[PDB]
Amino acid sequence: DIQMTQSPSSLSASVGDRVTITCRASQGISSWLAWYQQKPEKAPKSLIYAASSLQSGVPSRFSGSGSGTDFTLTISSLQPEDFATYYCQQYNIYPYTFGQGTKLEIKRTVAAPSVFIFPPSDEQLKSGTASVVCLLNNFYPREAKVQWKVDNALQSGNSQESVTEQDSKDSTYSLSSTLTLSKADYEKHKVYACEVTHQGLSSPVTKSFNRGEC
Amino acid sequence: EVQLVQSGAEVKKPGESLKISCKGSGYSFTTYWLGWVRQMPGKGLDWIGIMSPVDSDIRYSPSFQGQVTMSVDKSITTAYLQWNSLKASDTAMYYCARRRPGQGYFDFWGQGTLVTVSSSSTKGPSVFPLAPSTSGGTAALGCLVKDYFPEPVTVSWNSGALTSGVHTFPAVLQSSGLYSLSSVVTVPSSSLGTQTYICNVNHKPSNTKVDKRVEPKS
Repeated sequence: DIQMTQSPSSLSASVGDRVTITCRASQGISSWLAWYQQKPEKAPKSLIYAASSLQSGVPSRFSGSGSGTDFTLTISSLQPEDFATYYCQQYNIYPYTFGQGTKLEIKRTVAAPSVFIFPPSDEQLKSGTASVVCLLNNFYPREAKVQWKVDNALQSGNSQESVTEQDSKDSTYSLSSTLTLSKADYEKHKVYACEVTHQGLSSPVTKSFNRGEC
Repeated sequence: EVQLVQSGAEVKKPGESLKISCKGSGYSFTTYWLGWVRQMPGKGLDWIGIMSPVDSDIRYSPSFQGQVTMSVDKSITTAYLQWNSLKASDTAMYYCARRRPGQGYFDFWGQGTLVTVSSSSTKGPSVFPLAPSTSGGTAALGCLVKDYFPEPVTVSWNSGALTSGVHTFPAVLQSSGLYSLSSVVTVPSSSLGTQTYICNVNHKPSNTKVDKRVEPKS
């Protein structure tokens, strides 16, 4: 079967830039190439077929040149919603084949995180566990550092952390750092705090609470 | 108008058989070919094959030749993808898509059917409230969806009425082998007490449907 190799594997570009993904076939495929757009949590959308023809319904800012063995997909004026990974496909010979796709993320100005902390719920504690989650809301870039202190003592690998996909409108991230204990270990200590460091911050901001205080 | 609607996410144990469906409408079913594409978690797209609705004609890729079975039911304009014995390696998202005539690429896509093949027992989540905080500003509140298997779970706020500012984070796999995620929203502190916020958790596999009311503390 014909191997499709896209490149780069991923790239970052500011809004309003022109972006260019390339796609090369191990064998000649004429102009029988298509480009798809896949946004996170979504099914692929068809953009271009026969190398260069725009699919009925897709914005004029998408285009695709190339013939024979080398093809390229272009986005003239990059927009935030264009955050996605793009796949090319050959259909000159069975079996039809895709590339590995390339992730396009949006580059933007720095935005500081908004920090929130939630103590363990009363209900959860009855179930024998206690999870305290720290929320970093709407920040850029992605590189952020969370640190958990309990009774002022630094923590090592007692919290799992999760981050969203770039927001389709503001190219922003959010992440949740969850410190999980047993109700047992939870009762023993008093002060719970998470310290967030970020480029957008002139100095580390920390949100803290004292256990069992209404 | 052209629509490809697929059956719901499947959770199966290895050795079991599986049949997922794709219902076409808004076009002449017999005039267009239908195909399937698998996408394993985090990885790319794999062309499974393509088939005619009208007669026998089918075309599989090598990797899938004799590993799956495509078919169609012209009478209910539905197409199918089918395994005789699932393996854990089969878990992945499966899309059905329509082939544009005179070409070979896919016109329109189904929304996909998540397929999870595993021996780990299904477990329904537990849902706890993340409660917020002269006055005024921004308040954050959410819902902690703990210890469930497998993925996915679903979180809407106020039955879908509350959309913007909502963040449901990617599930995290804990050492217990169970999944945990959190869903949160930011709102004006003004609304705390006046508007009432409810998160709607739905973990299909365990028929778990929980509406949890998140109200301020004390």
